[PDB]
Amino acid sequence: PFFPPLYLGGPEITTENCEREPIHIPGSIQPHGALLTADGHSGEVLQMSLNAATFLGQEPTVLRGQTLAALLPEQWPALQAALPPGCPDALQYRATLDWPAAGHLSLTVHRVGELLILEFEPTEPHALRNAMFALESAPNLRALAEVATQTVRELTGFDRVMLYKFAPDATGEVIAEARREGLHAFLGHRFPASDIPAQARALYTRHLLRLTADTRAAAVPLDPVLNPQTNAPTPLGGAVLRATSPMHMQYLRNMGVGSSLSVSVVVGGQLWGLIACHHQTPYVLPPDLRTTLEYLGRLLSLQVQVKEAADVAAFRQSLREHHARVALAAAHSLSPHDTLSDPALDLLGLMRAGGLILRFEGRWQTLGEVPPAPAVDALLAWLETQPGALVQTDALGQLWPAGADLAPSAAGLLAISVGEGWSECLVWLRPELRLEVAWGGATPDQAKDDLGPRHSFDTYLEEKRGYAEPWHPGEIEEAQDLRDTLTGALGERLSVIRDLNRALTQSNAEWRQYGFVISHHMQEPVRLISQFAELLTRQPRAQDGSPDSPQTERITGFLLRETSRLRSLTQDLHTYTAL
Amino acid sequence: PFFPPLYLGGPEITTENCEREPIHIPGSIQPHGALLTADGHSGEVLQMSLNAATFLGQEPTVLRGQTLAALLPEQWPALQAALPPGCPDALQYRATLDWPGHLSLTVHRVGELLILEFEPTEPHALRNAMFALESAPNLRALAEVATQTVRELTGFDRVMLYKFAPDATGEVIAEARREGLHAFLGHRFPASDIPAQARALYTRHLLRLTADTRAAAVPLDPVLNPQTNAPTPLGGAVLRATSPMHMQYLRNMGVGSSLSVSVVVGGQLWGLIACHHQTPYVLPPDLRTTLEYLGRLLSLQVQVKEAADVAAFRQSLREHHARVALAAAHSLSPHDTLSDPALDLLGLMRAGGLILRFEGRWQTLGEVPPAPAVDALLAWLETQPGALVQTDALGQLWPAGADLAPSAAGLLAISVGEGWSECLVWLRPELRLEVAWGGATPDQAKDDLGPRHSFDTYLEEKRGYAEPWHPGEIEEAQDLRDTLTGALGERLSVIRDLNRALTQSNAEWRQYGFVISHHMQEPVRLISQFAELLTRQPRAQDGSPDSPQTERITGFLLRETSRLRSLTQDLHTYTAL
Ligand SMILES: C=CC1=C(C)/C(=C/C2=[NH+]C(=C\c3[nH]c(/C=C4\NC(=O)[C@@H](C)\C4=C/C)c(C)c3CCC(=O)O)/C(CCC(=O)O)=C2C)NC1=O
Ligand SMILES: C=CC1=C(C)/C(=C/C2=[NH+]C(=C\c3[nH]c(/C=C4\NC(=O)[C@@H](C)\C4=C/C)c(C)c3CCC(=O)O)/C(CCC(=O)O)=C2C)NC1=O
Repeated sequence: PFFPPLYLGGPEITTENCEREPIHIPGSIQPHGALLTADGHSGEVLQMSLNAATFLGQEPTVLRGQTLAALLPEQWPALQAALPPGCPDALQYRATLDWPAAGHLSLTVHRVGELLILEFEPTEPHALRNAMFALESAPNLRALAEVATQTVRELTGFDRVMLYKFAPDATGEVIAEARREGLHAFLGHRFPASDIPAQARALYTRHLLRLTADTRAAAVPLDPVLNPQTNAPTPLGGAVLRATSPMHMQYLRNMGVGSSLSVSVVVGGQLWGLIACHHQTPYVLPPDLRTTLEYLGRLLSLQVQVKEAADVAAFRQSLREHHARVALAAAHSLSPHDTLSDPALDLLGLMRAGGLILRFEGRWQTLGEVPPAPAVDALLAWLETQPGALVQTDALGQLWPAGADLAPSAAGLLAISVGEGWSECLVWLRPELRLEVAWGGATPDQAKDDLGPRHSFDTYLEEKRGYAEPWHPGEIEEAQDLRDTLTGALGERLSVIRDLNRALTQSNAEWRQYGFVISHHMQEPVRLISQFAELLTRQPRAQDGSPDSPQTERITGFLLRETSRLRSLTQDLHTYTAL
Repeated sequence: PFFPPLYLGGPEITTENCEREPIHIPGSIQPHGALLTADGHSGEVLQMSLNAATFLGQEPTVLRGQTLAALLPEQWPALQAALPPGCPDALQYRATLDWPGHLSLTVHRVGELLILEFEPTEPHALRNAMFALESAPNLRALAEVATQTVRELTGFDRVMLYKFAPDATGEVIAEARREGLHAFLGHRFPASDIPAQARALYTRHLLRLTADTRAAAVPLDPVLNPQTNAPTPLGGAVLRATSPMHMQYLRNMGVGSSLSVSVVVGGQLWGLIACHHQTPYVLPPDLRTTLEYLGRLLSLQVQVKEAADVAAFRQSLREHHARVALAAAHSLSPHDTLSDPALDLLGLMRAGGLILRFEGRWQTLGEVPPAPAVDALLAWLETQPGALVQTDALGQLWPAGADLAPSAAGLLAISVGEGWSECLVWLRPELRLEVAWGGATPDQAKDDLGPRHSFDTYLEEKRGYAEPWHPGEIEEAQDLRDTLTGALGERLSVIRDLNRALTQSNAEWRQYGFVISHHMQEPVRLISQFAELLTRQPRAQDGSPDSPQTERITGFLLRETSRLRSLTQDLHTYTAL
């Protein structure tokens, strides 16, 4: 949430509270035109710029309290047709006028809710068509970048044109350039995340072009300053004459620039880069030449998509035979440890790494160049806390500070999680390499020291330690193809272990059956002998001749049935053991 | 492989051999310009059109055997700079000339040859059009804004945005026309009308036209290339003469002038912007350029609006997604979580019948076909190679299950894992379908030798068709698939541990089964060896039996009574364990 503006009452903006700044509501314009705000229905003038009286050529008492029907006889009914109520504020309408005083004026109109903004500017071969075909025929991405910068400098006649590109970590890098002879080179120089605040990145995805005609210019405000309808500051998001933030104005003065111009490159609802332009002297570009730039904004935004997709397709043509066998093996494998650790597939050459870690079942077997054993278990605990399905890093020292000492063995890391929860995984490791980064001006740590912008824009060398070979984007697309084959083959790996679990229940069915029957079928004969031991006590106690005394061998003939009981038992005990 | 052309010696083209036709090598041009071919290095003229003598204004003996340095004083060194040797043939160069009226020149390089084309030449429309498309709400709405804008600039009779299905049949999705004319809107068209080599060409080159349908083709002399002794390729030629097949097709339709612009999304042909005019009509080259911007601007804006339609549809089914994904990730029993009518896994996909197959038992829910036919269907899915099967008509793909139409017409299938071991199937019932075909149906396209006469509304009754799947539903389904295959990792982690516990129980059976069996053999021998004592002493007068010692004999079987006492205790414990 941003702070209120200066005219209403707000704090002075420094380096601490830059993220919260009213950029889109300056309440002022740059002095090479005039501004009028009007009702969406009536057409009555509500606000004016102070210089509008001179720029049009009427008294300011006349213009205030006047319908647009008076000013624009032809334009007014055609303007209402183009911009109906309840439309996106990004939609613009442009028309040329014949004003007798000024000569020729170019008019721009857009609708912010229940208000109509108006902007006025002075106005007057096959270049674009030849440029279009030049981009759609460029071989690679670096080559496309070169063709853009050259072409833009030709049309515009600027001092310096450069294609600026954002990293996924929101830090800039100049990737192409074309300059006037006898000047500095800004090529390669990386730049902080602090220079471009986050709300500006939010704006530049919506509106696509802005400029500054003069850096040492004074802002011309509006009267009345606040909107009559809402009693709030008037929004100037889609305004071309939106006055630049006083912060950024100071930044270009120290650089030595008079005129700025940028065009936002947008890929799939995201800010991919900028086409930034500098001029040493104050300079104004005609509106009919700004239009030509806006086509090159949209043409590039399409052509970036194609060339980046052709680079990854070309890289994944070299590693074709090396892919085919790896994918064929890790799909029919039931033993993951004794197929993927085999140095006939060389699963360190596919990803061009030093150390590979394979984790399946519950034993981390090793291959290549790996760190000491206790530190590996410290690393695998850190991956289980990580939420995704793939972990990609070039510097491990920043993400995990405990493993900053493991730099010589493992600096870069690529990780896959087959399944979910990091139970089974694969890890690639790249060794440490010497790294020197050329920062334009100052490093990101030195950006928060000064109260305003930095003075120096020279080449600065920083020694970075804990950095490996950065991963090619083709390798990560390769890796995710491997992941989904190992998770796909998991379906056949469960289909077997269920069948082995079914066979063990059959063996447990035998143990409980034989363990119960034989135990209780033993209890009767052993009681039968012990109850015949009762007979062996009944006879010789009396010591006299019993009526069983003759048939004592028939009594023995009765325990002969009992001897044959244990005889049949001991035979059955050996058979059930054998199974 | 295409047949050789007519001038060299080839067969007459009919409906049978349309797929094999030399389209890109006609050896002729349309007669509203002139053509010159030249060496890539020397600049000597090698071939000419027959009408080039009149169109430029020199004798044809003069022009043949002349350098380009003579003709173009300014252009020649700037032309060589723009097109270096070994460049894509798609790259073009254009320049305006002052010929004593005005000529517009177009040049491109096919290998070791330089093609040249000549054509007669002379506010904020485009800029306002650009912002109109980038502000359209939906895809249908964007289509409307394109057609209107194109008709305004060009002044054509009929403009229509044409769109291909993934099965390569056309459908007109937007239109704008002159008042008092037929409406072609909605009408579907066959795969036969646009051959496959033309679809291969239109991905490379993006614009072509026909200025007159009843025009005679003006050929080249010499007809064959001097360098290679082969026909001269005219792929990237604007004045490439139209195929005699397609020329007949527009005559029966009642069209004089054709123009189309190829829409290209991600290296694929998405659609066309087709234009018709009843009268012969020529468009100036400076107005063709304006169309070519609208070709590229649309190709970007199609991508955005289609992605916003799927994002909007998958906002309604947000709470209905969240619970389903949360349950089918922690589930260990798939059958007794997903068949539960508290998640309603027939409402997510708006279907009649759901089949769940896990372990090896197909439980049913909703409206399902008879039981033996289900096993016939699951055998057909196992032969299918992919990870998702998507169909609206099952009758065409699987002819054996054409009788199962009332229960199952449409099908969506997922394979959790691989090999169709475990799956999910959705089924939609049969619905009445009437399709409006423009002219004739695809079966009636192969009957006639040439093009069809009728272009009127034709009604065909189609049976075996359900509600066609919304593309947002298929993106929803593939999100479910990867959660069920993802949760499979935890489902194996458990069944191994249960397999470890059953080996412990098998270790007990083999231990107790061996020991007790052999430790029983001794006591039973001890009783049988005491039966030996019972044979030795059947009378008291023997050396062993004394009346006091008979209770010590009983004292010896007291050791045997304590044997079975210790046994019966051990028999109850090993039963419990
Ligand atoms: C050599 C390379 C190079 C870089 C790295 C670069 C960055 C850059 N900043 C931009 C915008 C803004 N930056 C800040 C704030 C700060 N600027 C800082 O550096 C510190 C002092 C700071 C705050 C702590 C603000 C308020 C704005 C919005 C201004 C507005 O539109 O009202 C723009 C777009 C403007 C344009 O087109 O030139 C770019 C491209 N300009 C270059 O040409
Ligand atoms: C009302 C809707 C509508 C439809 C459905 C339609 C189709 C269509 N056919 C096209 C192309 C070709 N067709 C054929 C051949 C055949 N044509 C048939 O119908 C049968 C007889 C046949 C072979 C068996 C050939 C050789 C070509 C390549 C021409 C060349 O480049 O030389 C084009 C692009 C041309 C253009 O801009 O008009 C389209 C868009 N034209 C429409 O406006």
